[PDB]
Amino acid sequence: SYRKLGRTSAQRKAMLRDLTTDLIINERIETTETRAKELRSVVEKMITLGKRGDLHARRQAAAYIRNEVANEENNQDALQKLFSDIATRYEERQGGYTRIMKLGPRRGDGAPMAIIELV
Amino acid sequence: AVPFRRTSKMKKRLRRTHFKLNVPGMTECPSCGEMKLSHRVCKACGSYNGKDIN
Amino acid sequence: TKGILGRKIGMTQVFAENGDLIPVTVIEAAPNVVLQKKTAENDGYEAIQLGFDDKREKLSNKPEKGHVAKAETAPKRFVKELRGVEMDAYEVGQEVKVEIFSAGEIVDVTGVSKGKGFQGAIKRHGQSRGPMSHGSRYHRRPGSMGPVDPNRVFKGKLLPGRMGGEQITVQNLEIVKVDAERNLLLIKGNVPGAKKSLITVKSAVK
Amino acid sequence: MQKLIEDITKEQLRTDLPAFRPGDTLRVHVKVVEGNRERIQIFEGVVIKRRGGGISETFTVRKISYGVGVERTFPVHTPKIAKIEVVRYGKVRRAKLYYLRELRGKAARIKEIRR
Amino acid sequence: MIQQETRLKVADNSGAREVLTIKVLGGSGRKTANIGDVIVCTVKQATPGGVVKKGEVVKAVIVRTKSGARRSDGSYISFDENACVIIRDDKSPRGTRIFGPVARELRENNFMKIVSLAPEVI
RNA sequence: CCUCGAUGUCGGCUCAUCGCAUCCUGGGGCUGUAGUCGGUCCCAAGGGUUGGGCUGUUCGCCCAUUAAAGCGGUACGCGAGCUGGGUUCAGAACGUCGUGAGACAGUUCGGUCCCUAUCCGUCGCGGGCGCAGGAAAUUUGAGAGGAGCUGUCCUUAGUACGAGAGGACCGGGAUGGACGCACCGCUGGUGUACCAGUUGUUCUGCCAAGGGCAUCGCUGGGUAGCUAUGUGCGGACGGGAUAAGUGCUGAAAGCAUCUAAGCAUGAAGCCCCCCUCAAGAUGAGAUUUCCCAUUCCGCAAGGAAGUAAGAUCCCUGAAAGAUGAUCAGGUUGAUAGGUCUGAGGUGGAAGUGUGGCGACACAUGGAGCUGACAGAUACUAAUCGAUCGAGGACUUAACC
RNA sequence: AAAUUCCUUGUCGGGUAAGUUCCGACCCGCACGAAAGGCGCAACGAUCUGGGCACUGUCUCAACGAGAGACUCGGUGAAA
Repeated sequence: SYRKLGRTSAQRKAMLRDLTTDLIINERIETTETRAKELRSVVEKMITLGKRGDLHARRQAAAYIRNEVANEENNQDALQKLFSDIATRYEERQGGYTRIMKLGPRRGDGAPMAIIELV
Repeated sequence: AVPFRRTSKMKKRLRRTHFKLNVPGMTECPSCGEMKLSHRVCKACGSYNGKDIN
Repeated sequence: TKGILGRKIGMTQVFAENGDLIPVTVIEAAPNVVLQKKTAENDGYEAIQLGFDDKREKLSNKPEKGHVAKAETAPKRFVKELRGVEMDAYEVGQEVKVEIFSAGEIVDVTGVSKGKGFQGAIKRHGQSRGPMSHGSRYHRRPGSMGPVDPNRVFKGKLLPGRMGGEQITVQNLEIVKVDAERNLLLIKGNVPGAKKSLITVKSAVK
Repeated sequence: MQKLIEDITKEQLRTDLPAFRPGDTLRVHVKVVEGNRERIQIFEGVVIKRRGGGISETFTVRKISYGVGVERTFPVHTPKIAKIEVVRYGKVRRAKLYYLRELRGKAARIKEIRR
Repeated sequence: MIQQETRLKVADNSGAREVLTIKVLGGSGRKTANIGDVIVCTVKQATPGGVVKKGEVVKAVIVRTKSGARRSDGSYISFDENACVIIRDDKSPRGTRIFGPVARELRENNFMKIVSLAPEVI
């Protein structure tokens, strides 16, 4: 199955889209353990969608990724950064683009923190 | 829905006998000096299976 | 009373020499190895342990390794004995195959059921619930406990709890197809258990 | 287990059927035994659904006979159908033409495509 | 599946137009009569000319149903609308002829005079 | 006589449990029993004992079934389980009584059913310890529970019997009804990270292509899973001891007599045979395999302290699950996610081209897309570690 | 036989497979009756009562899915 993360379907789609585009931006992300575990599969789907490079995959990735600015003074969006730099880094691999590293639990929640990194 | 009689201190302590919390599963860090949970990044060292995490 | 034990692969649908259809469970049964023969001179009964599947050396500890290594092919995953057989044809270290069954005989099929978790009164015991409407706030609920006068509820009032996970035998199942080289039995009907679970197969007590 | 189920079913799944999609008309010669006789009777209808896979694949047809629609469902890969002919292909957009139960009498116009 | 309190089409020229089931014949209490079995039904609506008028209690046989039947072959019959044929205290119908198609499952019971009177059997 | 410092009434729903003074089924006596039919009585409580109309109704009357539509007890069972229709508050009215305020086991329309479960109880799941070592498996079964009901047709045969009508006992064969257990291959249902169409507005600078919100916006299908109305199977053939009954031999009491002595037969009933749970069955069972007898002290009653066999802490998960637990795995590895190959499901993507004024249609092309489905792949995550864990009394038979 | 009728489910008829409620008719009116008004009456009513067409999980008979509690963890922490 897939985890529901205690929120409705539209909230889950919006939160996963914001998280996958912020991972494309920042190249490392601190989230809770299960947000990390559900983010891993979707970010790898986006990366293998961008590795094809054709315009149909471009329009699918533009349907999924938020329109957030990815670099200063270059006008590079998250979609263009994903396609160009991520595919350019990642022709050689196949599968397994993400790392999950556990951290100590949250002070106010006791929620187990986690780090998503992209190698 | 109402307690008929008060629970005595003996029954109170016998119910509370399972209310402990266990020690966290802990491991000495390979980068040494501090003590860590298993499968977690050490907070002082910032290391996990060798090397830095920055 | 012949018997083997394998695992449940799934379901197929087999035409039987006519336009008519047979619902079929497909049971993979690899050659079962006899491990040990319980005899009444030192055990008080007559039985035989059949073993099935092969575990790795990391999975198998030393007591299973020795107990197999009395007469050794390999350490086995499912070890289960069966009673009420002749003993002279069965020997220790002998392999029994699906070829000892034919496509006509009548089978008791025993397996551990699927799990349904903590699931309550109406789903568990097949009992009815009260009205959804006319103002009744009583539905999906167990019942009344019983009469007032005994000043308790009687033993065995059926309540919510955990369903499934129990061993159940279906009776008089009929073999449709036996496949030698692919190690299959194909049984008319439906057998208890989830996929890839252990099911043992016996000649039915008619 | 999909390859093993394919290997078991591969010997007895039939091979001589024509490739018909749901939503085109067709005729089925089914053999029926009335008097311990071997006769075949004919069923001309439009294929409403085709579902399932392997031997488990079934298909149904619908024929309006004498003011009453009759919908007949066969398993596809069966020996009791002698032969299946397609007479007119159709142009449909759905995969399952469930609206032909409600529609009746040449509002149910399956447009031919000649392919 | 035909219950108590179902209205059915009447498939013959017996003068009945619609029937209402009372009790399905079978065991002690029976939930359903799928096809072929006899039911006890009352004529709720009637043809103005005919041998039976509105509101008497007859025994009918179910001919065709919306939820169809399963053959032993694995094939399936499913008609469009529920319909029945009135018989009288014996195995034969009192209607002169039958309209509409009739299922094959009447033939395995001794319903020869209905399944011969049918204009097409499926 | 207990209860008025509160013991909630009738009926219905949900759940049943018992008695037998038996409604059916089983086994029989007697008959004013020509044969299924019947009536009474005996044994028998194992199971079963239907839907509707009217009434607040139990109770009745009626229609249509059934093999049968039992009578009762459990606070006229069950309201810290539900409903509130009538009763038994305040409003109003009719008949009647009263001079009146008002009153009717006379009627009629409307009328707040509170509670977070402490202890027993019951249904499920765990931790601890025990069983003169420490474990891994496999079981014997004392003892519990569950199941236990029946019809229709054909043949035996229109045969026995009965001028006729009618119509068998016993015995075989097929099949159904209601319950029960299991499982999604089929029929379907659902299937809120699957696919497609489409309305309104708004956003991605515009076209084309998409996103947000409108119950998942609505509509048409639907993978895994759960599911019944769907499919498979069940209660069978049997064994022992009996109940009522039928007896054999046989005196008491030269006869007779089922009787005291002996000997048989005989029920859906009892105990097994069927299925499940079950060594805490402290009466702690048995079999097979592994580690086995090491360090210090008071020198020895015995302590403590590293270990072997083995599990565990922690991590990847589901065929399991409220959490614990059980099960699949932990780098000589396929446990999960990815990637690739597929099955299924939607159904003909975007972009270009051609036809047309255009909405649109064709070709590229069974295309594109695809959540839980099954194979391959060491690409990422199951890393490094730590913890718990044996050394064994008196008597007999018999050996170092 | 009524907001009034205990005998009472008065009797006959319509409706229904079946109708103690409903409607129509008779009148033995326990105990209607003429401004405590009698008998009618179009429109009107979140009134009361009986029936029918559509429609449906109200039901036969339950099944799945979503959210908030419930359940596990971290914080604070009552009551009868």
